[PDB]
Parts: sequence; C-alpha cells; structure tokens
Amino acid sequence: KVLKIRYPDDGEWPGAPIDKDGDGNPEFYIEINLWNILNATGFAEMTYNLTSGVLHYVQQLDNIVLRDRSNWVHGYPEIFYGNKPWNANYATDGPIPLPSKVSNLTDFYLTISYKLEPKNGLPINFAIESWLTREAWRTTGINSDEQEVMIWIYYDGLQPAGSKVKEIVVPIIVNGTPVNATFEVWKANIGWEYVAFRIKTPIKEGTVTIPYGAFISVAANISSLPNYTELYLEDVEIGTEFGTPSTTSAHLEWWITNITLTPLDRPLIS
Ligand SMILES: [Ca+2]
Ligand SMILES: [Ca+2]
Repeated sequence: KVLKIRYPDDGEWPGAPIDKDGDGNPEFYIEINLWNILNATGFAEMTYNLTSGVLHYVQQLDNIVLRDRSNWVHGYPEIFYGNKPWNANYATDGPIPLPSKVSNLTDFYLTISYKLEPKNGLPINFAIESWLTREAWRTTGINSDEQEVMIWIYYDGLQPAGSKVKEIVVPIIVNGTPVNATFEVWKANIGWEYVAFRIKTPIKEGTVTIPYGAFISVAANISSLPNYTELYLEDVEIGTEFGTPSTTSAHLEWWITNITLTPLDRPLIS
C-alpha cells in the first residue's frame, strides 16, 4: 500500500526500510532526519507508494529552534542506499555493493527524478551525499580522519561548509540532454573532512544523471586525509538540507519518483 513515517508522531527519529521482496534486505531506507532541530511546532511526513514507487515529503515546521547553530542547517530528510554510518540503518539490495572500499568499486551512474517545492524563500538544497569511513559497517558516527562528500544539484540561498577550492566541469545528463556542467568544489573541516560540489546551474525539478566517480575522484585528489584508499564508500544518500540559523519557519514539499544506480565497466577512482 503506502509506507508513511511522520515527525513528531513517530518520535525524534522517524525512518523505515523500503523492502519490496520482503527478504529483510531493504532496497532503500528513508528518514525524516531533522537532525539539528531541538524543538519545532508542526510536522513533517514522508510517504512511499509501494505501487507507483513515488516518495513524497511534506513539511510544515514552525517556531524552529536548533540544537547547535554552528551546524547551520536544520536537517536532511532523505532516502539512501548502503550503510548509513550514523545509525543502525541500511539498505543493500541493489546492484552496487556498498559499503566497499573506493579502491575496489567500479564507477556507476546515479539517476534521480524529482521535483522540489520549497516555500516562502526557504534556503534549501537537493544534495546527494556519501560518507567514506575506515570501518565498512560503522553505526556510531564519523571520526576526524574520515570524509563526507556532497553533490548539490539544486540550491537556493544555502552555501556549502568551508571554502571554495576550484571549479570543475563534469558531463552529466539533465532531462535527457548531455550537459557539461560546472560545479564549484568546496572543502571544510567540520569534525571530519567535507567536500561539496555545488552545481552552478541548479535544477529544481527533472531527471538528472551523474557519473559518481567524477566526483569521488576529485574528492580523493583534493583530500588531506591519510590512506584515502583504505576508506569504504558507505552509501549514497539523497535528500534536501534546509534552513539556516536565520530560518524559523520551514515549509517544503517534494517528490522523488525514481532513483537508479547503474554500474559501469571502469573503476570508481580514475
Ligand atoms: Ca529486499
Ligand atoms: Ca518556508
């Protein structure tokens, strides 16, 4: 039927597996993940139609107070594949064997169909994220010698952490058209190493395809981390960070109607 998770009714941390064939190995995992909201009024609800495959998120939050203003954004309601290292949730029923070492993975395309409707000027992005960890099956967080990589294919009013390194051009596909797209590369120290690729021409809705290794190769190339090839690419998460400390009302709706990961016959790291 329809899988539904809701904040605050299901608790602090609503989330659920998507396990179509009931094999106890989910294909994807969804979380509302309001991880820097200490208190708010209102609600956020995510539903997944097990027939149409449509994930739909509706958020009407007000009177927001953050856990830690220095963490900047409010949360990252999302769907992911792989092992998310901040908790015991995972989804590994898919064609890409995450978690695996970067040095052992082949490249893959990530294709997402979506439509974003932030309301009232709300700062948001639509960002794909992966964590790279010393341990494949981490469930308790991230250490200072590990990495977070984000790829922002939409943003309005939000800036990545840290500082701008350079611009790169990556061949991507936008609504069926091959596009050589420019991304700004940003790098931060926030408790671990962070690298974000923020596209220069953000895409508010449609179907976007990226070659994942174009981004992980650059993140490897610019890393300050030692023994980068020891790292496991844990997962691929897709969601919307939203809000800054200026934001006390965050009303947002979106839909993601397909996620596909397509293996390629070439290494991840070029
Ligand atoms: Ca399954
Ligand atoms: Ca709003």
